Amino acid sequence: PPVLTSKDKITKRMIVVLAMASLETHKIKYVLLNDDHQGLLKKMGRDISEARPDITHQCLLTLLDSPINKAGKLQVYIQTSRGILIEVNPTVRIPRTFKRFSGLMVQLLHKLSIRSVNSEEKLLKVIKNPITDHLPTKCRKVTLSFDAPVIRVQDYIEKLDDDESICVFVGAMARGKDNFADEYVDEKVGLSNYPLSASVACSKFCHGAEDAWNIL
Amino acid sequence: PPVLTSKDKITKRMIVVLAMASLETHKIKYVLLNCDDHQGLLKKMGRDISEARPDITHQCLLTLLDSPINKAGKLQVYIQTSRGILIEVNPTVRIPRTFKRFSGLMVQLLHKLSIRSVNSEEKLLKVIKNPITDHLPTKCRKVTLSFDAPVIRVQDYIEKLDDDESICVFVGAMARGKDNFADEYVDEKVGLSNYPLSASVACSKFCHGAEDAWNIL
Amino acid sequence: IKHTLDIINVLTDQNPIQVVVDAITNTGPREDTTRVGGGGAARRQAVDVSPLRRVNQAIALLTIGAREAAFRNIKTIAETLAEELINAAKGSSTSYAIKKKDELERVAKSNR
Amino acid sequence: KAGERLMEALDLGIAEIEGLEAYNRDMVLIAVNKTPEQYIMDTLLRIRMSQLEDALMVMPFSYVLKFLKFIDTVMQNKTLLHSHLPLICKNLF
Amino acid sequence: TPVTLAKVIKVLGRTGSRGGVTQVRVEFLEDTSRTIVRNVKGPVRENDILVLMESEREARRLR
Amino acid sequence: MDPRIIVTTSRDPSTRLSQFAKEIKLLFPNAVRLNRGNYVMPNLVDACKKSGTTDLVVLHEHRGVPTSLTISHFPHGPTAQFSLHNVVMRHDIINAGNQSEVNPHLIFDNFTTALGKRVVCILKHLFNAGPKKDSERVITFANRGDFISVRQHVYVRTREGVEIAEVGPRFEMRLFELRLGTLE
RNA sequence: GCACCACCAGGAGUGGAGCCUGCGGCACUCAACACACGCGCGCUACACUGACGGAGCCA
Repeated sequence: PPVLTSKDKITKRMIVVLAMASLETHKIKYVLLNDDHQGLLKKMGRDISEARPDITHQCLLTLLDSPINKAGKLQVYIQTSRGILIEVNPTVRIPRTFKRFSGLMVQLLHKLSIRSVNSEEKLLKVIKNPITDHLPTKCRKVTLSFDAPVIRVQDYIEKLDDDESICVFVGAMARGKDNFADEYVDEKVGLSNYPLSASVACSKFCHGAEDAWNIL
Repeated sequence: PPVLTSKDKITKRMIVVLAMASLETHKIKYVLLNCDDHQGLLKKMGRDISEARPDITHQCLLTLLDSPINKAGKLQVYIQTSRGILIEVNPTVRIPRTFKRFSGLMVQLLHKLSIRSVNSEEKLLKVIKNPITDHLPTKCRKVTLSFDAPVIRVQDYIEKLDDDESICVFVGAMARGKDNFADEYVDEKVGLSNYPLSASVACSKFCHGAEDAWNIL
Repeated sequence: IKHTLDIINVLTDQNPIQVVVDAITNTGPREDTTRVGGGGAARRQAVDVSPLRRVNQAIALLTIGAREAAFRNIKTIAETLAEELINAAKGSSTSYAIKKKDELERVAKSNR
Repeated sequence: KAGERLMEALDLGIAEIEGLEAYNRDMVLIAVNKTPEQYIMDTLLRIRMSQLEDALMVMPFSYVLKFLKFIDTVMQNKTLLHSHLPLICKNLF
Repeated sequence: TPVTLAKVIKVLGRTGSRGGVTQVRVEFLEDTSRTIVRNVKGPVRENDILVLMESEREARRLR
Repeated sequence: MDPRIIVTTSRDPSTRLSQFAKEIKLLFPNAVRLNRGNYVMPNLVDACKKSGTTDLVVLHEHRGVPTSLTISHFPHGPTAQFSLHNVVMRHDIINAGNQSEVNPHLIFDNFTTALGKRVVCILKHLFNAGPKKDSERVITFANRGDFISVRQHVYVRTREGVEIAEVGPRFEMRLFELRLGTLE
């Protein structure tokens, strides 16, 4: 299976943007701003929703362990709360723990790239705004939301064309308004009558696409 | 939706058992033994350090319990350790999000046999007695997900159940190992993909495949 | 362009000044959106683009997207520019240029 | 805004005149006056003597159709007390 | 598809937020003498041919 | 009456010449920024005589002493070249405070009317931009013999207290070549 | 009225590696759980419009 890059715009695929990500560093050797300093936030003048790497961590363990990424139709773009924009290679290994995750995010955010451990490849990249610069040419854009009406994944992805790709916009934050992509979408979409997490919604779009695109 | 218990042996539901869970305590203060923070201390006991992976079971709890098939009242979650300590999950419990807080909750669960509020006597996490068949319903399907096993389709397999025949699924909560952990219970071993999956991906696979099956929104 | 008007004279003769002009016309967006401020939340507003701009954008998307496709492959500038003129003079929605015309109009229609 | 004062003004005044037209043979608090049309001419005196023609040439035919009815209204009402024939000829021409 | 061809006869002024929108009195050719005011985007001179997408709709001012 | 001033450098400015030319641009309603695509055209006499302008400012850099300012009144042709103190990195300012149409009061200190007086005329003849003639800011020309210093201050009264406001760059020039011009 | 720190149109820089020039300073999507150096300008590389060889020829 070929590896997908942003240089191609033609291949119909699945793109997820984990937007409004909680990625902040702190000096005390930099760590991610979180257990470790959950009680040192206002004491240092920082926020609580800024202390949530587990959401983005669990969404990367969600998306990058999916079968459809092993099928090779998935691209992950991660957008922080400041606008730091990240291309994630589909062949990257997430460290299964919190610590190597933390140090790898620090070396990512300050080296601006984490290159291949084996070859001449970029593993993680930081790119420029807007996000519309690096998505395929004819692509529907939607936003998952509790407050947007419920659709099924399978029939809706089966409305797509031969070249028409799909990118979805997922809020990887604690709470708040579902308006982080009002500039971007054609459509606000929903999946359940119950308030949904980011990771379980991403999983429903994954396996809904796998039942949609005959991926087993 | 009334809260599903082990006392209801009639209602057609989804039952998931996370078997061989890495749940082991230690006095230093009581901690849950993980590969990261207790590496050489598990080297002192003469153990397999790599199996100390509670993050997998935590990810399966947050994966299963946050799905709306829990919210609709068709799901029930059980924990079976590698030492076989059997814990019923109350379907309205709210598992900690972080590893450290869930670690302390697993500490107090393994030391106190019941985790409850001071308002409710309904046990949020309960220690019960082997075997699982005394707490499974009468009409229930028993499978082990294995890559060695033949691959089925999930919606077709649930559509080939009876009108009240339930289904219980065994997930080996481990990084590596064989599927022979609970062969004394099962009816069938099946698969889900041509790729080796993790535990939480299989759990969400049968969750949202079952929500595609029973049409739960 | 001296090579490209040989190639278009070879492939599907159609005297090659024909295939340029139709690629000028059939790539032009007949409407556009502007970023009106409005106060904080920028509405986009469907407006009708002036024909001096419809000439100029048609020059832009051809010459850029051909060099984008000619970036890192066996084919050259003139060969991929020959691809863009044929695939846009007949509306085929295969070229880079035709896809950008419809993507703007489906924004203006969705937000008029 | 100025031509929007004119179009909002005319939609208001025609919006009241059509409401009073089907009174009982077919069985808004404020612009300001007992009639809205005294509003309509006085706002014409409210705008300045220079470059109000730009405010006129903005306005389409719907402004004309809703426009002439106030002229026949004030010339049947014989109101010279709130506008004047040089203004009316100066605009209508 | 209703592709409508219109013609600039006289421009009015420069309105709109970002400063590109000219309110332009147009008169479309086929079935003439029925005027419309629209919002153009780029440079517009007199006696130019604009292409209307929708035929019966008008707005005037953008903040 | 009021002059028309043109500002020009070599074909290769860096940032440090760019922001400097942005400050020298801030002597308007008669100060205009302009590069040449050759280095210095020899047809600038037809440029100024055809345009009718009066004065020209050139920024360049040489190695007899470091960097150099050049001022010339065009029809007669006197030309003072002056040397600068600091061109390294000034403030990135293109307009702040008031506009340059505001004619300030002009201060000369350390009065030497022997042979620097031709300078003191030209600085009077340059900074009369605008119809204001009423002070809102102030520009200071400090003689220290052959060292001069340039200041820009704004009137900040406080409880009727005459407090200065330092704004803009701080220059210190020296008399470089001053070519003996003509009645022509 | 006026303006390239007034916006729409676009282009071009720095800001990544190296070299120096000058300058500066020394409560909760989680009841339970757990809470020495620097800055900026120029200068040099990485491009596959690739190499290598000739021949022509303009200030």
